[PDB]
Amino acid sequence: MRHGKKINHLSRQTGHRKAMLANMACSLIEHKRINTTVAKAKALKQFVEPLITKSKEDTTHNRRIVFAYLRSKYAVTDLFRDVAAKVGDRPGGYTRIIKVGNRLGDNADMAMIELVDFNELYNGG
Amino acid sequence: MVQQESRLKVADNTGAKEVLTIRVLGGTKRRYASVGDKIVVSIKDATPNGNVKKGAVSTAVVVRTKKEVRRADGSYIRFDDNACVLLNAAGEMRGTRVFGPVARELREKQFMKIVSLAPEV
Amino acid sequence: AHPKRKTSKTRRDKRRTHYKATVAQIATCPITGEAHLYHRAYWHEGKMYYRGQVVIDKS
Amino acid sequence: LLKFVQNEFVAKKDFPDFGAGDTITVFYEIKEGEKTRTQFFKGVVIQRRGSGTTETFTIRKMSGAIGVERIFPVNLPALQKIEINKKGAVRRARIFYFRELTGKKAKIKDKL
Amino acid sequence: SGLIGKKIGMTSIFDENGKNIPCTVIEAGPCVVTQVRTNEVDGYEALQLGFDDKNEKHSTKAALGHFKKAGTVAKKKVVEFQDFAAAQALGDLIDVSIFEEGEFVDVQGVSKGKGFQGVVKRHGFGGVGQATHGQHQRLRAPGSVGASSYPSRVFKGMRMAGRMGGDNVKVQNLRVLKVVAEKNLLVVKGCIPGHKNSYVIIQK
Amino acid sequence: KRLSKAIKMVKSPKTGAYIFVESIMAPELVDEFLKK
RNA sequence: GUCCAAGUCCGAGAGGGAAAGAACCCAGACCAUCAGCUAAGGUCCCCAAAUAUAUGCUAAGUUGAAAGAACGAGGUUUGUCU
RNA sequence: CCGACACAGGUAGUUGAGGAGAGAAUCCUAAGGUGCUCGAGAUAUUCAUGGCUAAGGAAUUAGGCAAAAUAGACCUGUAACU
RNA sequence: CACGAAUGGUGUAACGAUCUGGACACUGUCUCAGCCAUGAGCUCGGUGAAAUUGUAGUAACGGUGAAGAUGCCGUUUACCCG
RNA sequence: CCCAAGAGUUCAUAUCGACGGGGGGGUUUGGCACCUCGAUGUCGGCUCGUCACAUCCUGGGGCUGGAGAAGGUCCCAAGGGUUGGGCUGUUCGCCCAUUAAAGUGGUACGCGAGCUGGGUUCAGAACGUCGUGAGACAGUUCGGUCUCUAUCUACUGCGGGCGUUAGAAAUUUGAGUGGAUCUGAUUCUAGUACGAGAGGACCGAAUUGGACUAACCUCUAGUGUAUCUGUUGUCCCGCCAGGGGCACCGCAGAGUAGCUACGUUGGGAAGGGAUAAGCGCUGAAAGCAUAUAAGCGCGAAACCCACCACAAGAUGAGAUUUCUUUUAAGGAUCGUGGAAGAUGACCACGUUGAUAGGCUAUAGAUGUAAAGGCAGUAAUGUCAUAGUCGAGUAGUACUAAUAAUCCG
Repeated sequence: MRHGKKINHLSRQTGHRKAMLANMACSLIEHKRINTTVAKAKALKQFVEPLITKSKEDTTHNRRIVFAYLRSKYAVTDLFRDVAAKVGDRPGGYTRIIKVGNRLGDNADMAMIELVDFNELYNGG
Repeated sequence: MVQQESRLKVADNTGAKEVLTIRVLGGTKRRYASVGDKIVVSIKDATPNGNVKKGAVSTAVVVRTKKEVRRADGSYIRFDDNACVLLNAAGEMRGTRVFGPVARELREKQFMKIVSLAPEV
Repeated sequence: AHPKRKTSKTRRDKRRTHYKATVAQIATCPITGEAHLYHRAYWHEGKMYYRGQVVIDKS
Repeated sequence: LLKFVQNEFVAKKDFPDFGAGDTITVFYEIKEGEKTRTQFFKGVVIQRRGSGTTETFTIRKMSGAIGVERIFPVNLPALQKIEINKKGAVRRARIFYFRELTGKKAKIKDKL
Repeated sequence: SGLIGKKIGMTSIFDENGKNIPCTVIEAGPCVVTQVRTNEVDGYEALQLGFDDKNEKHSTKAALGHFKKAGTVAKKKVVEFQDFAAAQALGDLIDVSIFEEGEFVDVQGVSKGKGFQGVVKRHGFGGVGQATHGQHQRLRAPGSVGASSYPSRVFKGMRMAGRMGGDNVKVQNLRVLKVVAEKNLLVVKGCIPGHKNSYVIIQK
Repeated sequence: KRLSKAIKMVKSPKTGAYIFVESIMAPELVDEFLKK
């Protein structure tokens, strides 16, 4: 019974899961679009939305708070320099997820998790 | 919540310090005995001067429990030690003093003799 | 435990009736005509079309 | 609505603001054999647990050498005129260590 | 003599004479009589009540035509009650007023599902033995399921592990406390099967 | 107080004889159980 | 159950009957036939043939398969004496 | 290398660092070497290895089996018996 | 019934992964089980065995029977496949 | 069960009953050796139950050497219940404390492809005794491997196909099946009836518990590897400050949602029919008598209803309202999620959308963040009820739910 457990362990320990979620965010920040599985992308979305939300105000406290999550100054500076300037005043949902088929080794459903404000060719409708 | 093989502290001047529970009276397969319930105990300390001997079998009532017990009004009482007061062959207390406070639930069960000579209720 | 009787070619054929495969939900886009999985993107020619628009232009 | 039931079917009190660490005295309305009398309980507030109209608070005292703890719902029709003697000066929300701790040194810290 | 409600939550109030009482809020909205089944065309006297209105998009043409012979339109919960108190025709509404202060009701609801549960959590079996005195792998095993060559079969009705789940349960005479009619409240005393925002059948 | 047993006879339609139907009621409610 | 004696059967034996039974009752199978007569046992239906005839008993569903006691009783039919 | 295997086993000797430490114990790291040749979802029953449990504290069981409890340095003190 | 003095008799400080009885502390051993994490298990993609096997479209009851019936007799029950 | 010498103050049958006799059952010890030695695993205990009544309690009566209360005996009755420990491997048995009671038995002395191996029949060693000896004991003591991935049937759950005579969306009747049937204490009746006193009721009416069971998380309590805070060792972010990794979640203090009990609420209530033992009306056979032969009135936790759940594959496949009458009604694939769930299935939504996330607020958890100023020599305290989180709630399309298709 998991009547309310709104968190995906991703078949990993409590430390490995957070390490992977912090390692994927740096990649999604330095390259504005990465290719993952569907569940990992859906978890990365919920992990990275509040960070980009906090990044909309450059304070010495918010910088350290985001650093405590990202654990890399190279991603902290690249999130606070241009990602925050290009997001602007969006209400929410700074990322999009698009399925691109299945893999070959284990037949896993793939996804193309991307930033909304960095893709100028796709709108949705 | 006091059951068989439970050690209690005797709170009166009858001449006992520690006691051991043998039975929880009041029905078949009765599990526990909160404040106000009758139990069968066996004395195990028997202070030197004393009025009771070590190894005797008597009956007692639970006066203080460490388990939080609920009232009808929605309040709770929780003491810090499991205590009991010995009783006569009939429904009467043997002794003339009670140490420490008692529970008010010991008043709805007609234990006026025990409740009328305690420091606090 | 161990089977007491050899499974007949009738009893083992009546059991392999739910062992069939499942045809995927294939759709077609009325932009480039290429077929794809429903609710999935596809690479046509150096690009990625999803819902009539272009997501990636790697040409 | 649950919020409509809560603030309409339970009479709210007017007790002062206290929390963990405070020393208070609660006057309730003990009933007896066809006669009701007020009784006071003076002790340190250990914790305050709840959200609204169902919240309770636990208060502990030492009746001689035996510790006595009591849990009171705040909106009890018997609670009357809660008084406050000391105040706070703690570092927790629930001071549970105060139960397994006695003596002259672990009474309370004063608030400045 | 019958209504449909929705379980809102659970709280605790105090009686007018001291003691605390746990209570459950049932937003028993105004139900509408949909179809009156008589003893001449069907074979028994009863009437259907609809509770929560739907849209014109999710509803079926059959349901639209069925509720067009009535007042309000296709409902989310339609349930048939029997043996009412006042003879009423189609299109009538019953908000909350059928209950009083101090009466008893027989709320019925669908419990919440636990899924596939073992015998220990489903039926109440206890272990096979101790935890360390030689216990190998049967800490939560059922044990035996029958006797030897007589009868050489497992009796029907043997309590085993299966989907515990949630079925329909009645609560057998919960006492009504508040029957506020402006905002449909129906505050009763006791528990109610099912999660929050779940439909319940309150039989008077 | 004290209840009152009211035993009244009736012509049962299942046979045609005179049966007996008693019921414990209030001492002042036996008049409404004998007229029916 | 076991050990002898006088027979029969199974053993080494098909077929019919008792609902199904190696021995109980009838009866000793060279084949083929969409022919007839009978044995044991049966003729309301399952299931071939009598809801056949004449006389009396049973009220217990006794009984319609096999198999029961010491001891009770104002159940009933019938013969003699009295 | 020896074990049928690209096998959780066995295989003499030399060098074998830092912080805290008596220590080659123990925890984290140097130089160096690896991620152990099937993965992805989901987070039933159940098993294996682990964590925490209100009140009681051996009432369990053939049996305190297994767990828990004491554990370091420096001082005070330490019985019958021999 | 049926110990007994170098196939040694009687005691004995220290010792024992020895056997037996009792006490304190401690605890899920138990009253009485409850919650959580990973591996296995469950679903999907790849590779892919073995023990076992007279043929099988493989029910229950009462009975019979080489004396304890899925396969025989009578009755009852049961849509086909996982 | 039959006869009844007696015993019972006298009186065989209130109660017991010798000397003798007639049967039922197959739970003990036996008799036989009929299936199994190309294996039917044996005692005790645990879990799970199920059946018979030859009934321990609760239920209804007859007699009494039954004044009342407590008794004795017999009859009807199987719905539910029928405790925990000390000793012993024990079954059994004795004892301790309760209870309304602590039933007798069967199912391979139920159940080892369900568990343990404490006892017994493996190999080691020792004692008593027998034998010259190797060795043995219905003599005792210490130690000593319990194998297997479920094919068929039997159960507990969940699905797909087809059929119900054109097809769908809903609501239901009920041929039936399953579940629960427990009971104590106190008060009034009433210290009344009865009894010389002591003692002490029938019937009826209320209050409150024990065990069992179902639901739920408002309260209490547990967990809560989401979350918050304190702290230890070492490494890393170039350094200070501040953080992160690992050390059982490093340890320690709390903890929302969820799941649970140790918590809360409810239930076994009431009312019918035919009855068993048994109690009566009228009345003959048999001018009397007789509860029976005709006909009637009562009579139990047993049976059929009744309470709850399921139920038209009930092939005997039911009924009603509405819609469409063949690519129509409608269903499905796929996607966003769940209070649903192993997988199927179920439920809400799919742009004429609030289904999930984000964002804006908040219930709430933790406990006063970072940077700076002030006080001291410093550790530290204060400005500073703030920071972080928010599994819940509400509002907003910012992100994802296509512009396909299939069956009909």
